[PDB]
Amino acid sequence: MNFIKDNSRALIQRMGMTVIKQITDDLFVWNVLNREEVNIICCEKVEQDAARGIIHMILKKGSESCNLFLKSLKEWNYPLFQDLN
Amino acid sequence: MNFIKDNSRALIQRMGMTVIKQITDDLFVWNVLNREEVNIICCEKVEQDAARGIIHMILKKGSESCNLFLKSLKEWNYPLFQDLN
Amino acid sequence: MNFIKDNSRALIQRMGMTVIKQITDDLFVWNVLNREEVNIICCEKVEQDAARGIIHMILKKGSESCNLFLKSLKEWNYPLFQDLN
Amino acid sequence: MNFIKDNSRALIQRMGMTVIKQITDDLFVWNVLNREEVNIICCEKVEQDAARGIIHMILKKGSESCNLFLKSLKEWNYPLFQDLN
Amino acid sequence: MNFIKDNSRALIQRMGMTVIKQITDDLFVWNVLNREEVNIICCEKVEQDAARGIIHMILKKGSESCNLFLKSLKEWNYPLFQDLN
Amino acid sequence: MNFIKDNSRALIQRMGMTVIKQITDDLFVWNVLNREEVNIICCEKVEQDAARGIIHMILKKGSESCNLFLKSLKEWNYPLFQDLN
Amino acid sequence: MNFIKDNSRALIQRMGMTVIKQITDDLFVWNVLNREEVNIICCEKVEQDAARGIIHMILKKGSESCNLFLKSLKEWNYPLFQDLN
Amino acid sequence: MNFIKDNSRALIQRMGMTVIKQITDDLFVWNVLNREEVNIICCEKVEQDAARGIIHMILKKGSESCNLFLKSLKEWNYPLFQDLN
Amino acid sequence: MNFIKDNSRALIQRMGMTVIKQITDDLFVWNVLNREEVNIICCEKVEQDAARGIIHMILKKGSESCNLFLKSLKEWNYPLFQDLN
Amino acid sequence: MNFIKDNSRALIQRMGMTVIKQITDDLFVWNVLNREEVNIICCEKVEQDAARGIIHMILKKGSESCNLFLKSLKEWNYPLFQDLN
Amino acid sequence: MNFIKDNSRALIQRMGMTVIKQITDDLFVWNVLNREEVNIICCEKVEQDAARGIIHMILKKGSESCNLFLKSLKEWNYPLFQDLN
Amino acid sequence: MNFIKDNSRALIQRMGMTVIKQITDDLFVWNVLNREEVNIICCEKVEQDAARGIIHMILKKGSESCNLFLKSLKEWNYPLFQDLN
Repeated sequence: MNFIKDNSRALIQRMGMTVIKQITDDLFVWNVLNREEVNIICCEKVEQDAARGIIHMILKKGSESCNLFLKSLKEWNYPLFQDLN
Repeated sequence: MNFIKDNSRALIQRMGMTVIKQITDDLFVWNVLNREEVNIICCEKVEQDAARGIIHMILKKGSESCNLFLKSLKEWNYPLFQDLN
Repeated sequence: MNFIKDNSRALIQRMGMTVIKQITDDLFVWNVLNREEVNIICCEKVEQDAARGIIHMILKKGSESCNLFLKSLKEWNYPLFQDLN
Repeated sequence: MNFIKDNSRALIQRMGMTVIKQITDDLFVWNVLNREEVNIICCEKVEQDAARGIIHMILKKGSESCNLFLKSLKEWNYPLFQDLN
Repeated sequence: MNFIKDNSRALIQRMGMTVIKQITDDLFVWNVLNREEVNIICCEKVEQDAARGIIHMILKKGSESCNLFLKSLKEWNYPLFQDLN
Repeated sequence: MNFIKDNSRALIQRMGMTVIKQITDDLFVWNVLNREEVNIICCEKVEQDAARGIIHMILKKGSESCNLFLKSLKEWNYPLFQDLN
Repeated sequence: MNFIKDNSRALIQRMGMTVIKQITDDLFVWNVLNREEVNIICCEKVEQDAARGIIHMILKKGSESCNLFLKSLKEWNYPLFQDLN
Repeated sequence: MNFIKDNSRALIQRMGMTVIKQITDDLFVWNVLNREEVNIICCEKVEQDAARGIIHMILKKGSESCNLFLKSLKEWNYPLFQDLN
Repeated sequence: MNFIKDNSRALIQRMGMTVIKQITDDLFVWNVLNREEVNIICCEKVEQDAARGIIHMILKKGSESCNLFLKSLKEWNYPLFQDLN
Repeated sequence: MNFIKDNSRALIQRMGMTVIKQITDDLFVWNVLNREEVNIICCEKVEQDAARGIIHMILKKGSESCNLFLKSLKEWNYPLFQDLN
Repeated sequence: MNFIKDNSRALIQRMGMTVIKQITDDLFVWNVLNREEVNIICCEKVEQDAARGIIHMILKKGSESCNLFLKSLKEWNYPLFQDLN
Repeated sequence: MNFIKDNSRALIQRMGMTVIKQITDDLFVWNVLNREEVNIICCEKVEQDAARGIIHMILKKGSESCNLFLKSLKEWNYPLFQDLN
């Protein structure tokens, strides 16, 4: 998805860890990620690094995994998604 | 197997180390690889190089070792395998 | 011991760090490991990597070091050992 | 660009990793670098080595890629760029 | 092809190994090179020597193999190809 | 032995250096080779050349030295030996 | 065979050593050459000299040995053989 | 010493780097090795290669240097030495 | 200094990282080390490796740099220095 | 310069890679070395070999290039230069 | 040209291979040398021998080919050319 | 000197390259060898060949050059020299 690439400069800045901890779960429910990638992402200290791991690990998993991330991104932390349009 | 050769341009890009660490184990269980090749593959830094070592070391071990790699590739990181068809 | 090899696919998944921190000590008491290997294993972040280091470092120390690991594995975290049979 | 060459003695000293992690992203957005060079640069330990890789990999990519690096260097870590003139 | 010959003074200087590792793959997919030439080229240390081996091994394989190299050179490391015109 | 000659086209292709490093040792234990031939074989870069040196240096040492090579070849890297029959 | 004679001006130029190392093997399997001629050809430095020795040593061994050389030349380094027609 | 030669098949497999890092020091104290050989051995990645360098560099330094290696081998990693008898 | 060499077997074991972090600073104040060596030593995980880097980097800087290290070693972590005599 | 020749026995021993990485840069700024010699020197593993390459490549570039090396050697790692007088 | 003859005692000593690898290329661009002479010169081990081949093969190719060699010698490795006047 | 001749059977076996790299330097300091012989000896792969070149090149340079070689042989790698008496 181009929408993630073009705004990934701002996505690694104003996202927040507290919403990452939820997006990773909603992704784990839909059988996109296994447990090891959650244990690797969720253990980092600075949330910007987790943003790097998630953004870089979703652009690798085709384009169908982008839509799920976008819905799970507009459910939690909606003001950012509405602000970015 | 032709399926690996024809898609090996994309397999060395969107694979990921975290799933390689499991594929190498599932291969080690079935007596395909010995320990030294695991110690050689698992010590590299960039995951693309590990993808090169695995892809280049499976095309050498006949064609029966391809099917096991394909099963262990469709168990972990299924969205890539489903996307590639 | 074959019992570790045949189930090492599941041992690197459902083990847990909190029991590794005890198994390493019970091994350190019986003069199997020295301190440097404990400092190397206990400093890793993801517990699966510690499981890899322990499982790969016990299959190297003969077969007598397997029984001690099995006893220290059935004392703490007994439901896993009972479930695996 | 001569400005980078003449001050590259000081650019590999007072730069810092935390700003490199942003410069690499702002470069990745503008289709200058691909992902593999980011995975190679961002994995090094000492920030001076990352400064060597970036400075040596930009002087090779013509002169138009120097101006973008200079803008992305004057946005983040402005006091260094203002101090160097 | 004359375009490679006339600019091969600059192609062995500002190319980089990280893009060679991809060009060799995209060439290996199209049945141009076999595995042994990849094992000979990819094992050299200084990237300039790999540039010598590739540039000297493509001018020998007719002119039809030049176009594929040029496309695979404008996909990865595009700023160099655009700068060289 | 005819079995080595008739399949030596495929033995110099799908063998691998990592198993050569063990076969040379298992040969060195049984007083077949001295150290200088190990220092000559183990220093080459491309594994195919080491395959040439070993295959060409065993057909010279009678036929009794073939059986040891075959056993040491079916212990490590068994899938190749089983595939070749 | 006239096809080798008429194009031997270009065969001693764009052939390459890396394919000679395979053609000599595929010839040695079919009991065409003995080992001493392989030890004579494979020890030369410039690949053009090996091309001279091989091309001059095949035109002497009748015409039936030309067809095998042509097949082994169209298996490895096919783009040259297809380009030369 | 024959004891090292006859069991060097197993010594290059189940030794481990973590004990090599200590054996090299205990050897460096007794003026057996100088610093350059320590810098050559300690920089390798796979521990099996370090085992090769140490085992091959001790069989060259007479037989008196074997006893020190055996004592320093039975102090650290004692279960291996006791298992090997 | 001979005192460091003769006890370097025990200095790389019972030293500790928490005192290394202070010795490196007290050395940096007296213009013995520059910043890059501090960034190289302080980034290692196991404290024994830092002990190796410091002990091996002081025996290279003459003998006058030994006395400062000994004073800075008897200020912090005094019981070890008093125990070693 | 005689001062380098007469002390080159000790300069290839107690120098260190960490200061070589800076001397090569300060030399690269003053248009003494080009990039290829830096890529050749900086890629070696053991620092003693880099000391050999630098010391042997400076005694070839006249005597005016010795003074610059001496200044850049007395700026970083001053205690060695002061100890050697 | 007399300038090469009178100083060829010093040109075969302080030149270096790393600059020869570039001078041969800059000569190959201007249609002075063909590929076979580059394959003959570039394959020698000691750089002094390459200096002998180049210096002896340029004094044979008239005097117009000397000026190009002098320019390509003053572009790379300038301190030698400036020192020799 | 007879001592070198009578033990040169064992000197070409248990010497090692790592000490040759120092003996050649200590010889170069005392104006015994020039640089070209160092470039000839130090470029060989198998250390036994370097032992052949050094041992055969010292028996030619009178007998006074033997004592220097013997001292430089008893400084580095002392256990061999003490074992050989």
